[PDB]
Amino acid sequence: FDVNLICDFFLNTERQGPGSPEVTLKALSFIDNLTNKSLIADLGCGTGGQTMILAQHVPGKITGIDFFPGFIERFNKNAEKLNLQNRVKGIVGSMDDLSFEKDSLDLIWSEGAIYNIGFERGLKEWRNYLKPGGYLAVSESVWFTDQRPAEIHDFWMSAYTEIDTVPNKVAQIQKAGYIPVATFILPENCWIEHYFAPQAKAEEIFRRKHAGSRIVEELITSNHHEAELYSKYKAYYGYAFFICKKGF
Ligand SMILES: CC/C(C)=C\Cc1cccc(O)c1O
Repeated sequence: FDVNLICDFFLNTERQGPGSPEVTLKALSFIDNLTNKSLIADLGCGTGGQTMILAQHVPGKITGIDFFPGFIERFNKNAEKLNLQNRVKGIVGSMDDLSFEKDSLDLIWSEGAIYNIGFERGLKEWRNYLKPGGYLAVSESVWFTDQRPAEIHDFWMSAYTEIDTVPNKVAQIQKAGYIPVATFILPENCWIEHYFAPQAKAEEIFRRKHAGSRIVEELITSNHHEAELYSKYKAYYGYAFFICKKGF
């Protein structure tokens, strides 16, 4: 239950990281090679929230993959409420131990999840599953400037060491063999209105239900710390969307 308790929390939240419906569609506005015969993959799909948004604005089949059964379960449940389970199926797997036929995907999606496998690594390894001239759309943590207060910098150095500046993320994408077709930083309501805000609302009902659990206490204490650091340093970092096209 140590792991499930955390998954259980996010099932009562909008998303697990910065993002919003408008941003997912804006990122999508840059993919122009989709058709009924397209094969799309959402890696680290989570509860599939942004997956349903795609499946409603683009033709083709979508396969969500995520490490936690609990998320994949809700993912399919929701997929069924929208009568989409026919072209949108959830599956439990790992971003590194994938089994996609080489050069079979037209689009690889992944919002706030590539940090698990690593930015550069994802680029390198995921490129193999994309058809030549395919699209990889990911949102990642970025530095807005080359200089940051010690506090916010050390914080990221303790969580995600690969957080870099946009120039460097873009450089890597090209080095990996893609063309940086579209890159943009997420707006702030992607952190407040659609993430931290709805998160807080749940923190209350949730904490009482599992009163005493140190796991849930640690979590809530982290959330507030994160939301706090963002209001105090939101001018030094954020989330950016990278739409990369396979080259060669
Ligand atoms: C499960 C604990 C860990 C693997 C994930 C925590 C985490 C790390 C980096 C960025 C994220 O937004 C995020 O929620």
